[PDB]
Amino acid sequence: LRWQEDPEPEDENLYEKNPDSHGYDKDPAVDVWNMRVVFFFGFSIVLVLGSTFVAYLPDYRMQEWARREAERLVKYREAHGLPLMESNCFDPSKIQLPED
Amino acid sequence: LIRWTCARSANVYPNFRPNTKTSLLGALFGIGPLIFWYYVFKTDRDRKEKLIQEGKLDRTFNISY
Amino acid sequence: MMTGRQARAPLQFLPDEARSLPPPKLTDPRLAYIGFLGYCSGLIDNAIRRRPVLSAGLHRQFLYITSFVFVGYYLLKRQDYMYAVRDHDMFSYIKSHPEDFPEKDKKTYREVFEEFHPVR
Amino acid sequence: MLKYIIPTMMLMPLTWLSKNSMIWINTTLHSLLISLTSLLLLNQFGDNSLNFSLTFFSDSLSTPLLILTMWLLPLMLMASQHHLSKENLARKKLFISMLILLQLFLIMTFTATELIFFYIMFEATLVPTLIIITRWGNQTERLNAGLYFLFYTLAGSLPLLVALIYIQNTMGSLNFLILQYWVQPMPNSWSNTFMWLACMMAFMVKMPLYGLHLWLPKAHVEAPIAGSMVLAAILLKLGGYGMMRITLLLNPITDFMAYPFIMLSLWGMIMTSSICLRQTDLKSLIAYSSVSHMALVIVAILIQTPWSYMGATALMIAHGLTSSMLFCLANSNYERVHSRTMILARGLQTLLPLMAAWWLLASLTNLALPPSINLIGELFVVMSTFSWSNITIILMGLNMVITALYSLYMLITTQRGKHTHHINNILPSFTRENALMSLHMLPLLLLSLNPKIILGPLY
Amino acid sequence: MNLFSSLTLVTLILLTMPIAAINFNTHKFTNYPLYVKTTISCAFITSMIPTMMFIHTGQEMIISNWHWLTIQTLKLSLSFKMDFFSMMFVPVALFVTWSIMEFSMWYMHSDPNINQFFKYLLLFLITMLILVTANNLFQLFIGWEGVGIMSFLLIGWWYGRTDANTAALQAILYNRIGDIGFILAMAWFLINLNTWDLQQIFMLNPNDSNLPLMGLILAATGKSAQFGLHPWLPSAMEGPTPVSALLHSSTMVVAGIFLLIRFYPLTENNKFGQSIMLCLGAMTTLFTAMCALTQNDIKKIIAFSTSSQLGLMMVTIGINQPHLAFLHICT
Amino acid sequence: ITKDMLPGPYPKTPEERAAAAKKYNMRVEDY
Amino acid sequence: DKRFLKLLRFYILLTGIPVVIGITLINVFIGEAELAEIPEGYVPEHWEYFKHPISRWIARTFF
Amino acid sequence: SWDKDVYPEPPRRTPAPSPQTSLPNPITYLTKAFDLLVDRPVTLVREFIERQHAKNKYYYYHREFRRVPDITECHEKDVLCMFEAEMQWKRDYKVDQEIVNIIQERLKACQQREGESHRQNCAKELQQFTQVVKAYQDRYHDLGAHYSARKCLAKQKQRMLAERKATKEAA
Amino acid sequence: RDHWIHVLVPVGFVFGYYLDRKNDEKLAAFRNKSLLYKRELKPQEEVTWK
Ligand SMILES: CCCCCCCCCCCCCCCCCC(=O)OC[C@H](COP(=O)([O-])OCC(O)COP(=O)([O-])OC[C@@H](COC(=O)CCCCCCCCCCCCCCCCC)OC(=O)CCCCCCCCCCCCCCCCC)OC(=O)CCCCCCCCCCCCCCCCC
Ligand SMILES: CCCCCCCCCCCCCCCCCC(=O)OC[C@H](COP(=O)([O-])OC[C@H](O)COP(=O)([O-])OC[C@H](COC(=O)CCCCCCCCCCCCCCCCC)OC(=O)CCCCCCCCCCCCCCCCC)OC(=O)CCCCCCCCCCCCCCCCC
Ligand SMILES: CCCCCCCCCCCCCCCCCC(=O)OC[C@H](COP(=O)([O-])OCC[N+](C)(C)C)OC(=O)CCCCCCCCCCCCCCCCC
Ligand SMILES: CCCCCCCCCCCCCCCCCC(=O)OC[C@H](COP(=O)([O-])OCC[N+](C)(C)C)OC(=O)CCCCCCCCCCCCCCCCC
Ligand SMILES: CCCCCCCCCCCCCCCCCC(=O)OC[C@H](COP(=O)([O-])OCC[N+](C)(C)C)OC(=O)CCCCCCCCCCCCCCCCC
Repeated sequence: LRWQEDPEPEDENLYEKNPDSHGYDKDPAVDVWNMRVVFFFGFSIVLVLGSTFVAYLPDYRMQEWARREAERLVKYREAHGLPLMESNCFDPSKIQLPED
Repeated sequence: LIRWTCARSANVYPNFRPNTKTSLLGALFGIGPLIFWYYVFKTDRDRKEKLIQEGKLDRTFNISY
Repeated sequence: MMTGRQARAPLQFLPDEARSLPPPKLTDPRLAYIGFLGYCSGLIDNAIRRRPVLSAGLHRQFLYITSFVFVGYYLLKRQDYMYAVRDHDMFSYIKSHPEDFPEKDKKTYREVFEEFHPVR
Repeated sequence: MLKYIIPTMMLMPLTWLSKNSMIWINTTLHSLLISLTSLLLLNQFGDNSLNFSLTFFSDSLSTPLLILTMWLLPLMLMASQHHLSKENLARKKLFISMLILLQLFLIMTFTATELIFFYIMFEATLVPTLIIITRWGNQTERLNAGLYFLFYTLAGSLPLLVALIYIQNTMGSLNFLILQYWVQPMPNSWSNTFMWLACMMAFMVKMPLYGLHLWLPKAHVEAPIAGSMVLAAILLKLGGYGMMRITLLLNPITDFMAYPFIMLSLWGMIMTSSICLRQTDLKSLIAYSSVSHMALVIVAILIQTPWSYMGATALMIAHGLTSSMLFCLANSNYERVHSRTMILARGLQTLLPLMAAWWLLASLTNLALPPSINLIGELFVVMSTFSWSNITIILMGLNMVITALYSLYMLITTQRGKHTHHINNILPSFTRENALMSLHMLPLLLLSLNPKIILGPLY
Repeated sequence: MNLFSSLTLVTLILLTMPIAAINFNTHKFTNYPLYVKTTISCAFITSMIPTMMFIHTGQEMIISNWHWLTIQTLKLSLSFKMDFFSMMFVPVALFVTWSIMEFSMWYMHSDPNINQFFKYLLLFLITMLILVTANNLFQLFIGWEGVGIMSFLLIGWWYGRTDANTAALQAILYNRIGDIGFILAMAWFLINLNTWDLQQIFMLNPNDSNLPLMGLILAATGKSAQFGLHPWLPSAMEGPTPVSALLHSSTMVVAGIFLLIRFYPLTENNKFGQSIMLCLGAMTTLFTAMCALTQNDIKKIIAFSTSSQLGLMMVTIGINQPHLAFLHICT
Repeated sequence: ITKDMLPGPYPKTPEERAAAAKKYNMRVEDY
Repeated sequence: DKRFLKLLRFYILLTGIPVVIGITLINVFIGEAELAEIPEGYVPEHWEYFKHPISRWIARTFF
Repeated sequence: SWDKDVYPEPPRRTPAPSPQTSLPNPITYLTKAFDLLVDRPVTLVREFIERQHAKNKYYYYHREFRRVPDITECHEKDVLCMFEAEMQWKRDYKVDQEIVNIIQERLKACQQREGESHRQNCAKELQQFTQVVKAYQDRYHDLGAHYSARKCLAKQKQRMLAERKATKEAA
Repeated sequence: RDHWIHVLVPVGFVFGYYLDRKNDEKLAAFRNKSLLYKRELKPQEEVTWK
């Protein structure tokens, strides 16, 4: 024969001793307070107020500013006859070149 | 069913023997496509870079990449 | 490396010029970490003798914390002293050998030419 | 970042001093409070990163990874409290302490300003993960799987240690903020070739690269549910985060060193997806799908265009949520039938209709249904690889067929057809399980409304 | 202006309101199918006003109302194109869907999941009007994949049947093979034109439009079940008769034809694309009508009928008559 | 489930072939 | 399943309805700001560069 | 509203309704019903809310970044100055991106508004679009995901060397 | 306190937040000294940021 071993325990059903079990614990008061903690601090706090926070971020990575600033610059240079964007990012007067 | 899944997963390597057929099939289906797609994509990108640095490829409105 | 510096006054843990250095504060985070190591030593000492881990031997846990803070304060003084000696010898050697440490001309990027490598 | 490090450390006395019926509820509550506080990282700027100190900083790459990391701990606590209900109390507290310690290593992995502190936290993440797999895994093979997970990572990463200390000696620093401004072009040589390999292969193992992926369908299968969630949702993304930090230093040599690995990924995402067509183990099917999705992130980092980095960080966040939800669904069946065989329990929509709706939504986000951020990352990587080479769309599009085919076959085998007659322990879905599914899926669908926070440093 | 765009968006939001009603339920509904049928009747009546004032003046517009996502130079906005194609196809689809759902209130009367059936059928209608009112390729891809997934869920309605799951996965397979070409088209237009919007695609008007039009033809071959990607539309008769009647006769299956009709400024200048469309449509309308001659399942015969008529639609696109093709859709 | 009901190596001796056929619940003539 | 969906909708609406009512009260009674030119010599605070009141509250309070 | 010169609109010319038939169009009846039942109550609610806005009026500002020295006049490996130059360059890159977005909005609005004669009537918008895309492509294309002011300066110097060699070999 | 354990994580937040603010005063080398943001001090003000 083989050694001294406990037999395989059965898988428990949380609905037999507690038909209103939420799956958290076998103590029903602990189970229901675990449910309320998960649903309040997960859905009522992080999801709702978190989506409110993400929805009202103060110009996340300043895109809106960059629209409005662009709305300045075009409006500055539609008038003065300047081209809307130079192809050179830096002034060629302040660039030394390697001669040849 | 347990025997089927243990054959399909766990018994594969302990009953593997490297020989002629397994080496030719593992090098044919293992690195053959790697060599193939390497030379296809390298040829396409060398052709593309050679067109771009000569001013031949129409990259006019291409400012997203 | 610095074996000749601490050889004219041998076996001094803290020399006299270490007193010219500011000592570590008693609220040093390194010293508080060593106190935490003492507290963990007290907890392991209660655990290996099967005492109640947080409750038993508060005099013993407090002597663990006290001994690690006490030893670690001097260890931090010696650490700060040796890095101070390191920088002092570095700077005196740089000052004493200007032929080896030239002041390099910092060129601006309008003159500096770098090869561009396009990602495409 | 010390406003996130100290609450994560205070979760240790919070979990060791709680009452025996209270150690799940308190940790879940306060980890949700830490995850609520994690949104203060969203103070990101168009020009500068959010640079807290000499040690810690956060740009828009690390910020979604940090919010996902701090969000995954309550979900791991919810997932792992049923199957550890019969556990000893001290071992249960040690399990929770390993998850807390892993989160503590992860949040200062992603915020390490200096790259050797990144390496130390990046390799400190092995020890809680290894202990969790080899201690609370279910089957025999967890010891072997822990060995594979350990010794692929360390064999890839101990060259990375030498490489980072070499950059430390050459440049004088491993500050990422300094190395943004002192980076030198890395010329073509054999020295720089093995420099590139030593910088990249540790993260290739972490992604995983195809061919190096053999640790993953063991380590993600032989683990408990919290281990699979943190492995497939966060720990595969350390590789992508590390590549996006380290390819700054590897130019212009990457522009031809990437060519084999791109092939290994572009063919790899064809193979591993195809492997998901013929897997019997559902957890292994989710594992090979993880390899298939992370191959796109490897390609997008190695082609190093802006659209590719945006799609790669979107696809990493989206795959984190999706694959974590899929592992939780596979556990929701495995807690009932006690076998990971996918053909065993069929027709489960006849018995669990709301859970079948969760399976449906997870499989639709798995197959990159628009406008989910799964599809946003998928589509942007496809755009950037089309700009890389116009032929790759074939290998993309064929993948986008097979990605559909295993995502619905998994839905058809598990949930559809006639149910298995001899299985009669299929309980109704507990409120904990559907709570876990909703906390996976509702953030994933809300991020479709505002995807710009998960698009990375160059939105 | 203020009437046109208002009732335009009121049609779509009115369709989305019973989805909120079925998702916010606690009770057993007092005839939710009657509620959805009344909703679609009213949506048809609402959509007839912008149709009448398009018959009056020819009033087209664009509602780019919600800025969604700017990828550095690609501004994806929630953009709705009210032109001739939307103004005619939206009331026809609403009228047909209203008839299909009053049919479904009888044909599916014994079904205990009838509210799920009307939920899925309304979600199909919402995604199809997302498809046909779209102004950029991303939102059109949303409607495209949406009608593909609602096709999956409505073919595999009796999910215990193996053949329904098999035909649904078949339909998804052929549609994703078409989606390869659709994403090829989106990729070409983004890389070469920096846009997914239809207006910039039509204004730049490229002459090297071989590859994107081949991608769009592959997308239409997937979606409209042309030759090579045809058999899923006869296989799709496994779903209920309102599924085979709304989705697989009139509304979803014309989306590939509608996609090629939508890009008529590009097909009118590509004779090679017109030749490929003409040959593929003639091949499809021959082959499916020939297969229809000997079938005995009546839904298979009518499915080969509608695939033959889709092939005829592809023919009349291929002879540079896109408006006759769209008239044949609405007919 | 136990080890000698799991799949094993390739059978060569006829008693090993018969033990395999008994393991997979089929005849030796059909194995 | 019905108990879960009732609890899900309840714990969403529990803070969702007061936040929607509060956002309505802010948009009606507090109100969206108006774009002005910077005066001469005046240094605006960093939260005075944002338009919505909740965004100004976030930029003043936390960021 | 917005600035009517950066987003220009041509003058609307609608024809006077000249009905030839004897049947009444339903569109005028529906226009009056929309004016009564919809436009007036929406107008009243908006006037109520706007009075509530005017009861407490406060202002937000456009942030003005003064120009700092760019990457050319920063010394090599001098992080305190080249950091400021890099932040300046990144803000300019984001703003140039939105300039391209403005010109794309102009082109698409012109195409829809002109309708069928869009190919003739939108030549100026097409020309401005081609110029601004050529400028953006010369300035920022092919830099990579690890772009910087140094990358853009190196691309500009390579382009200027190519232009100088092409000029000199043509003389 | 009957619920002393429910302040271990929030106080550990605030203290941590406190230390973050305390670190900012050690990184105040270039306060009102950068070329972008340097300006004259307004009256009743001693530092630009804290
Ligand atoms: C009601 C219950 C609703 C549900 C509650 C529970 C919801 C669940 C929990 C949610 C928890 C929070 C989650 C985070 C949300 C945070 C808020 C947020 O993100 O807001 C964003 C966004 C911006 O809000 P904001 O930044 O605060 O305001 C910006 C303004 O510049 C500044 O604001 P303003 O001052 O300019 O705005 C004024 C506005 C105040 O603004 C608000 O209240 C906006 C905040 C509402 C947020 C609601 C979000 C909840 C989700 C809504 C969507 C799902 C609803 C359920 C399903 C519906 C069907 C789909 O004033 C009014 O509301 C009054 C106007 C009333 C008009 C109607 C009646 C007029 C005639 C009356 C005649 C009778 C009386 C005459 C005499 C009167 C004498 C006094 O707000 C919205 O998007 C509001 C929702 C409605 C948008 C338009 C809807 C139509 C769009 C149609 C085309 C597009 C769709 C096409 C689809 C096609 C089919 C496929
Ligand atoms: C900022 C505020 C935002 C407010 C608005 C919310 C925005 C979206 C949030 C998520 C919405 C869906 C949530 C419910 C689904 C999961 C649970 C479920 O299945 O319940 C069934 C259950 C009703 O079924 P039942 O009969 O009781 O039992 C279920 C059956 O046993 C068996 O069930 P079944 O199979 O018969 O029914 C499942 C059916 C199955 O149908 C499908 O699977 C077909 C769906 C795909 C094709 C159609 C959609 C294609 C995309 C177009 C739509 C998006 C763009 C539209 C715009 C125009 C174009 C651009 O799905 C639905 O009925 C759901 C319709 C909506 C699906 C959304 C797309 C999911 C597909 C995968 C991702 C694709 C991209 C997502 C983009 C999201 C953008 C926001 O619904 C509920 O009890 C609802 C519970 C409350 C839900 C709250 C949702 C918001 C939570 C956020 C909280 C924090 C923020 C505060 C806002 C609160 C607002 C109230
Ligand atoms: C982030 C990385 C980690 C990921 C996991 C994180 C988990 C932890 C949770 C953290 C908090 C939550 C994070 C995500 C929040 C995302 C939500 C959010 O902020 O959204 C902002 C977006 C912001 O959009 P916006 O940018 O337009 O907002 C304008 C900006 N303000 C408000 C300042 C003027 O919110 C909305 O869009 C809200 C719009 C109203 C509500 C939605 C209406 C439409 C819903 C569908 C209707 C039906 C249509 C047809 C379909 C029919 C059915 C198929
Ligand atoms: C996942 C498992 C596989 C992991 C693979 C990891 C990467 C593969 C290559 C690793 C090579 C070793 C680390 C290289 C570090 C380079 C740092 C550096 O300064 O390089 C430039 C230096 C150059 O020297 P230098 O820089 O001092 O010289 C001065 C500069 N010049 C050249 C101008 C004079 O490279 C070297 O010194 C040698 C580099 C190659 C080293 C080969 C020995 C290791 C053999 C392969 C080990 C592979 C993994 C082992 C584990 C396998 C599984 C068990
Ligand atoms: C029952 C609830 C309804 C509301 C009841 C209470 C209010 C009563 C009536 C008054 C109306 C509410 C006040 C006015 C509304 C808000 C006005 C406003 O300026 O809002 C700010 C803005 C308007 O857009 P915006 O352009 O000003 O801001 C976008 C933000 N930036 C610029 C930073 C990008 O947001 C909204 O209005 C959000 C509404 C969204 C509605 C549609 C959602 C579709 C969801 C699909 C998601 C995925 C799409 C992917 C594809 C996109 C296309 C490619």
